[PDB]
Amino acid sequence: QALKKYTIDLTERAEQGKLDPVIGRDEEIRRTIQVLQRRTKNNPVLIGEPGVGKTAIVEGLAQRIINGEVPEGLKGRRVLALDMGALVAGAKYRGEFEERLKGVLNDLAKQEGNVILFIDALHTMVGAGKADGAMDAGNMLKPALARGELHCVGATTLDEYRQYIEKDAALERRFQKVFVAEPSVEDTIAILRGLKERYELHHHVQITDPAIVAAATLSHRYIADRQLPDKAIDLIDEAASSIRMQIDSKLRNKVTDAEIAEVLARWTGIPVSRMMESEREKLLRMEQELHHRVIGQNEAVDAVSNAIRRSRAGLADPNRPIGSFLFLGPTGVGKTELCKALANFMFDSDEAMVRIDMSEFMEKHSVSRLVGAPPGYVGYEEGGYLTEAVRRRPYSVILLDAVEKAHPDVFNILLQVLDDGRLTDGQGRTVDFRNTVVIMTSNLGSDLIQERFGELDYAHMKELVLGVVSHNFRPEFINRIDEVVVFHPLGEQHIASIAQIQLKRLYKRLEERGYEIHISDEALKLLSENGYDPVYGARPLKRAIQQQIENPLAQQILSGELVPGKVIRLEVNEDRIVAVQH
Amino acid sequence: LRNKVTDAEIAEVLARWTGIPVSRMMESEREKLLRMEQELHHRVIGQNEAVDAVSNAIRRSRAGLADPNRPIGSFLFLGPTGVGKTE
Ligand SMILES: Nc1ncnc2c1ncn2[C@@H]1O[C@H](COP(=O)(O)OP(=O)(O)OP(O)(O)=S)[C@@H](O)[C@H]1O
Ligand SMILES: Nc1ncnc2c1ncn2[C@@H]1O[C@H](COP(=O)(O)OP(=O)(O)OP(O)(O)=S)[C@@H](O)[C@H]1O
Ligand SMILES: Nc1ncnc2c1ncn2[C@@H]1O[C@H](COP(=O)(O)OP(=O)(O)O)[C@@H](O)[C@H]1O
Repeated sequence: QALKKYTIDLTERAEQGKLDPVIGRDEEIRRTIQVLQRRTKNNPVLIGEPGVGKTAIVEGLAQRIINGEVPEGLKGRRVLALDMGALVAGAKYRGEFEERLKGVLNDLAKQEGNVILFIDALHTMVGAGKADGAMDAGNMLKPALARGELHCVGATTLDEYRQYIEKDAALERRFQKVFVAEPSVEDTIAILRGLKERYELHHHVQITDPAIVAAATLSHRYIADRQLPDKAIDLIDEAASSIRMQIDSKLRNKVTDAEIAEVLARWTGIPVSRMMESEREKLLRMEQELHHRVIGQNEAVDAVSNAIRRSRAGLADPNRPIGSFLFLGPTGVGKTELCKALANFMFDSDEAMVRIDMSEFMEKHSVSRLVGAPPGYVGYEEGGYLTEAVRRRPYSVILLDAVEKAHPDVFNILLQVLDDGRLTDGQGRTVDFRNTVVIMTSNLGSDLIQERFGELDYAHMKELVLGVVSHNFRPEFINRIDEVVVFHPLGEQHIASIAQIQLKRLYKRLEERGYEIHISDEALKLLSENGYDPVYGARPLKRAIQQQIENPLAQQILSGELVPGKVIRLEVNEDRIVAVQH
Repeated sequence: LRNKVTDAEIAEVLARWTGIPVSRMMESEREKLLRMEQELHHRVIGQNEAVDAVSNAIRRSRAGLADPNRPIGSFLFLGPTGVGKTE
């Protein structure tokens, strides 16, 4: 009949057992039954945020009907998953949709109060038969709803509920709101323990139950895209397919929690991966790798090494971010170099990061540049720069440079940030900063540091510059810092080592060009004499390397003088540096 | 345990309807509620003033003596930086 054409019996499928076991949801199914045994407006609607198991509530109710675990008034009923695409499709003629829907309604009256109706996507039922001068499904179902003589069950997302049903109050009051919350962690672990049998029967592999509880735990903590139980189910399924292809292509036979971590790190790259000996010996050689690019300035290397080790070691403060820092020193001591060193350690690249230089924000209102603009105003549909740049890749490094340049009340934003890792952009959603490192640099007591780094300890220098910082900032803000570090002007040996590093990357780029070039150490001594001052550090070394290398060497390369394969000693002139061809 | 419909039944349905706790006090909830001053001091130690104050506020809610035109808690916490206001 017409019920055969447009409806699908879920209860016959659960009678075949071809539906999923549904475990839990007891108050939700009980209130759904309480609404379904009424006199007027029998119709519960499963308002719940997208992917918390709303279809599975009705499927589990169908299974409880088949098992006979319902009250006596529901024993022997039929749940029919109504189809909207079956009804819209065949009707470009006038009245043909209304013909079908009225025939369905007369069949449902004919079934004598035995058919439970399930309508997935109730928001699809709203704009259903919207042809020019045509009733939708609302204008035809709406009689039989509030006489109680239809046993509809809605299932809709809450954002679809606002736009598509709360806009139409008449059909909005015909139903009964059933909030279906995202489950907490422990109950989701229980549900996943229920569903282990299905995936074991599907992929013929086994699952570690610690991997299950780790998938639920890490999914609730780190992934902010989807919602429970959906994200954890997808973790388990994708791990199962990965193990199946590891076996079948070319080891193991189960699904460990390390496989869960590999799935999560493949999905984003938050380094939940366990400390393998390459990674763990890398992490124990933290300061050694930081002094592969940054000579000197030991104490901040120590502090950030400590913070990243406490992050990776499973001792993360789960609400504050990784490290809430503050760098302080005179101009040109490689503060940005240390930040690029962290980026290169973490991501194998300097500019795989976000640097936002706060000298651009010397006015107040650029707060709205990084957090966005409210509803109504100009740049609403774009988001703040900082929030979006986190919202793509949350495991990153957020760098603020020249923090003395901006207005003091930009730093209520970072009060939020360093309190909880939370930030709310102009559209009004939270952005998790629990995988970020915040570094702020200034040159506050640079006169005081250049004056008194000699003949003083590190500690009371930090004390005195902290007093200067309290003269600068707010007591709220500097409480949020994990650790304030102090930089110092470098000796000439540090600048000679930096010149060695610049010669290393120069010879790297000239082997890329294809030239075997060496240097006299006297030329290194002359370059150390040239770009040196205690007041400015190595940016004079930058310009000295720039001029006295990049001008004559590249001038003689383009002069046809430098032949590849020749030994090229960068020896000295009387006042300059000369290359040879030997 | 019942055969009729009472007003506490309506309170149970209305609490399952919106969220607001209008159901009459089961003894686990009420005995948890009396210790509210004690129960806050397992995460906020010290600052007895607003702990007792807010416990008084939520007791004014659940007992039923709230102002039915004004919200329950209308507080202004004031304290130095890091003494557990947010906590
Ligand atoms: N209590 C539960 N017991 C067993 N499986 C569950 C339970 N809750 C959710 N699931 C599973 O979670 C997965 C997704 O739930 P679904 O109901 O299919 O998604 P959904 O509720 O339709 O969400 P939308 O609205 O389609 S985005 C399915 O594989 C369900 O089997
Ligand atoms: N009485 C307390 N009991 C327990 N933890 C406390 C207490 N007072 C402060 N804390 C700690 O305070 C930290 C956060 O305090 P907050 O309330 O955020 O600071 P605050 O009270 O908001 O002050 P400001 O000006 O906003 S920084 C948490 O990490 C708690 O551990
Ligand atoms: N320890 C160091 N290691 C490597 N390069 C350095 C170091 N100190 C200074 N430099 C050079 O000096 C410059 C200092 O950069 P930056 O940290 O931006 O200076 P500032 O201290 O003003 O922030 C860098 O561009 C870099 O080339």
